[PDB]
Amino acid sequence: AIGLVGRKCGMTRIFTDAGVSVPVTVIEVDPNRITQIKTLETDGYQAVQVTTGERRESRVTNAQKGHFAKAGVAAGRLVKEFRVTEAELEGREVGGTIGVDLFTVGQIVDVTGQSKGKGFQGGVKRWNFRTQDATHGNSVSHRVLGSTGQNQTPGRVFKGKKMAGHLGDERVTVQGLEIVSVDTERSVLVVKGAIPGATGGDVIVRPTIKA
Amino acid sequence: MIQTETMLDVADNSGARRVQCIKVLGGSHRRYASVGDIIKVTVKEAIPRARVKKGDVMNAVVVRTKFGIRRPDGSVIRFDDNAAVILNNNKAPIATRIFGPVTRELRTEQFMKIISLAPEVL
Amino acid sequence: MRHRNSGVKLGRTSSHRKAMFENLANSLFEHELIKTTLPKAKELRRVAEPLITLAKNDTVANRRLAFARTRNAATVGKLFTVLGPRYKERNGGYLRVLKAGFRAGDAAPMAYVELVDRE
Amino acid sequence: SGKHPLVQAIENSQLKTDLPEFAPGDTVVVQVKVKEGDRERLQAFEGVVIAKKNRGLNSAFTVRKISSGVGVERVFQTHSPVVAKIEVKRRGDVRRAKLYYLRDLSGKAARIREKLP
Amino acid sequence: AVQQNRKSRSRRDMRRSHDALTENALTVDQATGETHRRHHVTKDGFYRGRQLFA
RNA sequence: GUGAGGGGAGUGAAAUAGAUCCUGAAACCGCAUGCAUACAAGCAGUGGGAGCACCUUCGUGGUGUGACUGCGUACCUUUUG
RNA sequence: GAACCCACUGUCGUUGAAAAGCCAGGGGAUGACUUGUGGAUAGGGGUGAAAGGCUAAUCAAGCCUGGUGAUAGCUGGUUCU
RNA sequence: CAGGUCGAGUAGACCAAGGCGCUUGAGAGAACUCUGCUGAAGGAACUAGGCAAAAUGGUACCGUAACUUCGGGAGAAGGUA
RNA sequence: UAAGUUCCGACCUGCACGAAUGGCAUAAUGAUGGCGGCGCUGUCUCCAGCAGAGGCUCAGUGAAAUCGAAAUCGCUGUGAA
RNA sequence: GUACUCUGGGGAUAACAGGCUGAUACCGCCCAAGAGUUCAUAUCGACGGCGGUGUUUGGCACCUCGAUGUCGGCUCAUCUCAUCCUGGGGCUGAAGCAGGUCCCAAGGGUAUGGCUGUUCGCCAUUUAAAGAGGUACGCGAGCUGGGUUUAGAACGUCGUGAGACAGUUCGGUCCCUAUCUACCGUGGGCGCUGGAAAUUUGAGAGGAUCUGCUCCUAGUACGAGAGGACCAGAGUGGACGAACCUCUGGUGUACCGGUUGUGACGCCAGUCGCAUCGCCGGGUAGCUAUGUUCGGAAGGGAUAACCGCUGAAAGCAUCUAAGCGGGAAGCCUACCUCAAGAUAAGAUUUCCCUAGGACUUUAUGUCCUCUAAAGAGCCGUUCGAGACUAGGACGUUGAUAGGUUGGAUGUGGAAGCAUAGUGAUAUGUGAAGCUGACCAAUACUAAUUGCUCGUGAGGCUUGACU
Repeated sequence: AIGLVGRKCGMTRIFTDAGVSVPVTVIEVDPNRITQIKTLETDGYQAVQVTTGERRESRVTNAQKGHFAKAGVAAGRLVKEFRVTEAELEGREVGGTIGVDLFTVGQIVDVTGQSKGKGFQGGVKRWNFRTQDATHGNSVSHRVLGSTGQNQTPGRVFKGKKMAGHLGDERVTVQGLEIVSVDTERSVLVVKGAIPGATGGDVIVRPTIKA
Repeated sequence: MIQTETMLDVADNSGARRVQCIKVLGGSHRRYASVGDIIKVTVKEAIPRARVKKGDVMNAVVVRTKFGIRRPDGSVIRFDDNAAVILNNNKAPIATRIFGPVTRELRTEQFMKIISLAPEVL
Repeated sequence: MRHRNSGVKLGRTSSHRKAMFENLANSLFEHELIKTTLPKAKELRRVAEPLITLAKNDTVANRRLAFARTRNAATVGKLFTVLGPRYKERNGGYLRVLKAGFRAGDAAPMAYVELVDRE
Repeated sequence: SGKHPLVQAIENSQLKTDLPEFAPGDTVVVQVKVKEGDRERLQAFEGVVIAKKNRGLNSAFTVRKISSGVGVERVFQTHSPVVAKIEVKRRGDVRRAKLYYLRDLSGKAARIREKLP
Repeated sequence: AVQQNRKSRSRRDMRRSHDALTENALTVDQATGETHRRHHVTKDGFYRGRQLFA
């Protein structure tokens, strides 16, 4: 559905009048500008393309400059698409603006981001493998994988075997988060719970898909 | 945060003085028991001439822990000891007095007796 | 991982590293122009510049702090009588680091460290 | 103030403005709201402040006391609405910020000497 | 652990197909006219007009 | 680099006879030219076979390469094998 | 309980720094003690608070040279048409 | 042969006289390996086995069981400054 | 012990103890074999962070065992099985 | 006699694992004396008979003795279904709750301890459940080495003895830097019908799939009573997984302080070196679990056993032969991630290049002169990105890094001076001084003048529009 592109600003807490402390994440939103509308007749699917942020002209290439000039909007730091249906598509025109008023307090949303990168990691951290005994005669085999297969039959290692490798720095979606505050004066969304990625990262907020 | 082999004080006068946890109840592979959970204990030390004797295997409910408990506003309450109260086969208290403070996580129909007898409540 | 961490190692213990950087700072304050490796030169800024910032104000306590950090009476005297008055009106940036090729013995990258207004 | 200005503003919107001044070593009485069903009451908690954390809206402080021969510690969140009132009964004189050494002392050993004007 | 068969010259050269060297970034210094390594002081002590040695 | 090594000049019938110097094979390692080779599975050949490059008595010719294709699991010993 | 003489446990090392070690602990330490120099015992012999231990990194009979090209109903190999 | 401050000491820490920085370096600060330090709550549930680690540790004084070959056990255990 | 194929006490149908190839005990002693406690702990539940040495990158020097030849995939079947 | 041993040979010949076979083992079926108040077939089932599998004990001696080197434990698994739990059903000697037996079903799940070297077994306490098997009785170039099976020693027993064992007991060296296949990650090259910057469709692949208890329906249906529901709704847990660091904590050897010994800075005072960061008490960022939040929801389509509607063959009957339905944690979708090297190489928006000669091999022809775009890279300042790479931001028209200024935090009363004390010390100046990695400003220092690559309108044939 139609959503918003924002930037993660950090975590804090909100106190309710009953005294409950609610952990929250703050998302700063610069209003998204519509750059292109895609239709069945010319593209074969329905989507809305948006841009947000700022980018200097020396870093904007000529092709992108023409693409933005056609829509009549200022160049942003990124471009994104949202798949839409007819009803959501109604009301939107190239050059329009989508703001934080798209959401309401109490609404359930999904948040997508890029998780933190841990680099090259081993079995213990990456797959929750168990270590071998620290004492009792162990020989340089504390955090190693162990066995990786059977004997002559089948005489190989199967695909998908859990091994060491790169961990983190992936696209991750968290579902079922609740909108706690919608600050229109500051263009801010305050959601309950944690969201993927580091401070300053780009995030996507969409209405929940589970019902 | 009570597991097996953990020793606990007895915050009552049913006769036991020290008990040892031998099982955490309520699920397969369940590791820890906190305030308000049911455990199986063996009696290690008891006052002579009392209903409970050494080597008894009974049920108990945890009432105080050193690890603590979290509250909705974000606070934590920690005690200086780990303590428990003995129950019968129907999981009901059998003691007639209680020693020391306790927590609000016991406000269930199963556990009014301990609070009603307890002197100090915070 | 080393997310957002500061400081270098350079294959030395902590006390050895601290002593080495103190020696480098003393040599720089004496000669006003030195040649060293590039990582050492870049790390030397964070140790040398605050000494000038401190020496801008001449008090007994400041002199004793400078002596605690340098252990060189001549360095303390030159800092408080020459370099601080020279850089009294400059907002940081008293050193300049310039790449100077590689070293014959081990192909290590090298750099020049210079005071801003040397002569 | 190690956060972004937006977060700073959001937290500053909720700060309490009538805290008293207190330091580790002082003995305080805290009134805590207890809210069962639709009965609401204030319950007292009196003890020695052994730790203080100054982090704006994230400020906390730890109070220790002895209750019928059992020691109890509670970490209050300073700006929480459940904390109704803080009253400083007596000012103590100590030489450090965290008084964790008081956990191993009991009775006469854990006395705090008074700050005099 | 060791090879069961000797490796052929073709496979050896195929492995070495990634060993080529690369040129440095060189630039003509405008102040003195000499070729120097980019972003580096020249051999005689010149960089962006300023001179290091008297 | 008053180095090692080489390029000229000169000697000699001969210096690719120049000092661990007659002749200078093979394993092994380079540079150059021609053709093939980055959608395709295996003892690497064999029987067919298009295209290309050079030569040419211009050809039903010679030399190099070999897209595509049928068949095809090394040698010796010891063994019933 | 140091020096000195040993070698009970563990990690490491195993194409080792080392053809028997390092590190952290361990035992004896005025005695049936440790050690320098110079001598004696020689191979079916010596010596042994005794393990078939030691006798030049070699021991259920040392090393070297001869008999000697020992013998092998066994294994391998055996060259042009 | 072998000094100074503490010390019973030729133990130990830091120094003197006197010697050295051990014949590849510079960066980086992933998995995994080696050597160390700290660790919430639990405290042998580990394991063939408390293996390894953790813990005890000085001087003076008080006190100290069974058993005994009357010597011991014994620095028993435990405690104060 | 909550739970004891090990341990301790006793019983005796001793497969197949027994008196200088000594029998039954025994204070002290043992880097001796078995069992149980206190203290203590990363042995473990279940691992986390940090420091040094390698690993990785650059410059210099520069090994090893192995090796019929290789244009060296999966599965089911066949076949010195 | 040799376990103190040695040489020449054999997979011509044994022990382990493989192979053939299937007596034995396990599983299934046929007949049915009978048991079951009567009633062979609810559930058992004698005497006999026929098969399946390749988990047992065996038979053979085909592979390996110029070596295929392991009983159990640990770590990590993968498949089967003859199903342990959860799901759907038929019968019942099925009132209800439960139970018995058979059919369908492999998506997920499927204990901790005491004893022993154990596998196994017994025992204690749990759980919805603690299934049976194959994979060299899976896994030792991944760990261990307690048992067995070298050399020492002892007991019982046998032998005259050297010595030995349907036995027991104490002690006793586990090597290998990974070439190829496989697997987990991460790059370079070329291709994709002129080149380039972005945004994308999804052929397809992987991940996930579990379940307890309480309330309610309702003390209702059922029942003499005791007991006590189907269907349909809420809530709250266990285990597992992911992301995160606001909260609670751990670490935090470049942050602050206390303190012992020694040496030095001429001395006092004040400091520094070394002693595991000398020891001790705290602690900012970052990382992190034991902390916080979230997930396995709901819905479609085709089906398994099973239950049907109408309906003849066969005037009746009959779920089937024509025709039309219902039906499961299982299948395809659905949720998350990857995905056009998908050589079938896809799509959309925008941007760039519109010069002359010579010749012959007259062709997207080869050589000269001019031209060098859109962009990419080299280089530099660097990063919450990282082994090297790759990826992200910036390079003066600049906040990319360091420094500087301000703030915040931590520690806890700096030095000097002055007072009160004989003195150790205490108080004031003053919550002072110092404060890695954090927040905000600021061109002071460093990101210079640059170079290389990438071209000059993009073959032909047919068709439809112009």
